Amino acid sequence: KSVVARVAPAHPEDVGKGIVRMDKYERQNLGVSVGDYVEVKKAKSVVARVAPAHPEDVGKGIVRMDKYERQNLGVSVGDYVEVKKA
Repeated sequence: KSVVARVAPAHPEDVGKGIVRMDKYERQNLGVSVGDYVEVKKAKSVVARVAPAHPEDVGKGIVRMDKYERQNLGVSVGDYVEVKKA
């Protein structure tokens, strides 16, 4: 129902869009498709739209997150977050 993913920084092309990138292993465990929304949780929660993973990241258990969402949650690159379907 909820997975743990490692925070990685969004690529520059994704700036300001409010998306997170996760591969098919994490998406299947969550039961979400590309285009659906997830709640990303540390000590509080944010909502973000699911986009596909970069090929290089596949299998690494990463969620790519833009700085707006990272700063809101107070998470550093390399920290872990909980993800669940919204």
